[PDB]
Amino acid sequence: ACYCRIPACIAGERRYGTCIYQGRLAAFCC
Repeated sequence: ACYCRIPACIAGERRYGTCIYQGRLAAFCC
């Protein structure tokens, strides 16, 4: 699965983009 994360992706994931969710910017991580 992919995840919209704050503050960053976690080890074993890569950042592939950005989410906009709940008025906040999140890393798109898979």
